[PDB]
Amino acid sequence: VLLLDVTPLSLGIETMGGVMTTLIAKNTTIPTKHSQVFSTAEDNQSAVTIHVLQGERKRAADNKSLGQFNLDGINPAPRGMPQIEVTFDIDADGILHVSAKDKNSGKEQKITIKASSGLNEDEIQKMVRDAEANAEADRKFEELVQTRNQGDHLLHSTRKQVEEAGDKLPADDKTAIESALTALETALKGEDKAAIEAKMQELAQVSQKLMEIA
Amino acid sequence: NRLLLTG
Repeated sequence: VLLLDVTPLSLGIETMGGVMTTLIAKNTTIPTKHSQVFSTAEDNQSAVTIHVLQGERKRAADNKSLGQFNLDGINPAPRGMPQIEVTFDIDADGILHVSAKDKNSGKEQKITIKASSGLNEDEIQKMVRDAEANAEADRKFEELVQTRNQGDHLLHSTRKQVEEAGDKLPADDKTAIESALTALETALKGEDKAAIEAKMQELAQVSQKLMEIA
Repeated sequence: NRLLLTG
């Protein structure tokens, strides 16, 4: 055949740290359906926000928002535990159905997005061009977010571990850990990946006894 | 690893 219908740009959702994660790649023939299981970004979350995105950039804010919805009623649990199945299905008339369902609670939400939604032909060409011209900066942003998400989880794990080790943790180590936490939290806000990793290292250095308690 | 969603 010399012609067929595709979805012209990648579709997916925003994940922890403001990244676009793709569920359906650009130029995939329609109809088509793809699912992926996600979890929660922090301990004790009872909801997730599904922000639907069209485009080829790694920063979620640089793609086109198609809409969003919340999935609520998740039993609060340790980060990474809930299994949230997200499904994107585009039918033959180009209408996109996105759903998310929490396996444990059985709660589900969805949205329907009309086929005329999203970017037009010139914006599609520009999105492809801009992704190409900014490829190196986007890979660097993805690397930074990976390191921020690890630093963020180490910040929360450490505070939890300080808690679990009440008085067992010497007073002076608590003080040193707390200062290193502050420094890590500051580095996470910046955009220098090595600086964040360096603060995680410095925190590991004062956490030796904290680790022994575990 | 598994990707994560905020609240």
